[PDB]
Amino acid sequence: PPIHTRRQGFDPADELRAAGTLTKISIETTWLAAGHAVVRQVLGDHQQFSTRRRGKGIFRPRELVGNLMDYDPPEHTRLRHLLTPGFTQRRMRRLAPRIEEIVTDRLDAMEQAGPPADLIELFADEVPGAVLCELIGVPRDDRDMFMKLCHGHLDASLSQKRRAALGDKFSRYLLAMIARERKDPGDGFIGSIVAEHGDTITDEELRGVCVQLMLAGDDNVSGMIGLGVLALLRHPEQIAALRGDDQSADRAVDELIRYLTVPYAPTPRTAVEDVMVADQVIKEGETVLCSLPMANRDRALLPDADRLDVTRTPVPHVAFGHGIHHCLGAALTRLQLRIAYTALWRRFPALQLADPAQEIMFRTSTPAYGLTSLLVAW
Ligand code: HEM
Ligand SMILES: [K+]
Ligand SMILES: [K+]
Repeated sequence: PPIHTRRQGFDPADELRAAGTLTKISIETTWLAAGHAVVRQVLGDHQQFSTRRRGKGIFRPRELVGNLMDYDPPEHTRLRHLLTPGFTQRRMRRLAPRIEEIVTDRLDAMEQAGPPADLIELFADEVPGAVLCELIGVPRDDRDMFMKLCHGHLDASLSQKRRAALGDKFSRYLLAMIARERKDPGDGFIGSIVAEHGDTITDEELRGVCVQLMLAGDDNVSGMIGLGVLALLRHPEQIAALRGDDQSADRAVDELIRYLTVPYAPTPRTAVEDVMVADQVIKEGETVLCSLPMANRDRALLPDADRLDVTRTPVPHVAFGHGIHHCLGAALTRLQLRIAYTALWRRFPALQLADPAQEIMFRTSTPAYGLTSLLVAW
């Protein structure tokens, strides 16, 4: 496994810690950037670093259309500006009752199944996908078929005939939804965007964007819920931060994102020209991989970065990236994580590992760290 994907419990592995701020490693020829200063520079200075997979404009592959991470300015600048109406603060406030209802249903399922039960299978793996459907406006009756089509086109256990057949039905439903939404836009993700930029944004872009959001906000949030619940059980005096006001909980959630930093790396950058980084020159065309988990344990970011402390004041961590590509789902993640953790200990105040000796089953195969299962009792 690539060294930048190795964890040791909640922490980056020792051999990852042993790599410098900036070193060349092999996957080929690629820089590993691990300091906080150095990572902020690579992620923000889009004047010297491109994210495009090495092909702009009409010549961009269909699989990357609508994926802002493959866009540089000014192409990036246009599409992100055009999606901004779907992420207003009014949007988040209306989604909150819907996230509360989704969280309650999953707690009910856990409470119906009786203890002990798998938190990952019944709670952490179900919420983020239902939340995303609310975001983009999938009908409430189609949530189950939609998630089937969404996972179906990527299930590596399926053949090329099966996955491609499911991928074609996926692109039909969205194009159906967008054209249906375009002809009569109410309030929602598609509706808010086309009512304001209907002439500037194509259905191919709007389809591409909806697909990419499903992929952007699922593995990351489910990972956060599992690791977060286990993080609090291992630091039991910090559960109290989830039993007060919203400021106390929001502060805890943002510390949990930084401490756990579920994604191993952001999109690879390519040097557009010779650029100085940490007293070393990166030649044009060379690749730079960023370790977000090492960046968020950098003791320049904060002393005792390796300790979890949900009462501490937020700091400029890079778990959501930095600069123009900063996670478009950040506010949504903060909201739904606050609703989930808070509701969980409110329904099950006496939550605990079902058996403290059980093995911890870490998710290591996906782009986001997490757990594959977690039996608990209450
Ligand atoms: C635990 C939750 C999440 C984490 C830790 C996370 C992490 C990140 C990171 C590190 C980036 C920067 C990519 C780069 O610079 O290469 C990013 C970008 C992005 N995220 Fe997230 N993400 C999360 C949830 C979500 C959700 C829920 C959504 C959508 C609902 C989302 C949508 C996006 C999009 C579209 C981008 C591309 C932004 C751009 O280039 O303009 N993310 N995310
Ligand atoms: K995913
Ligand atoms: K993983």
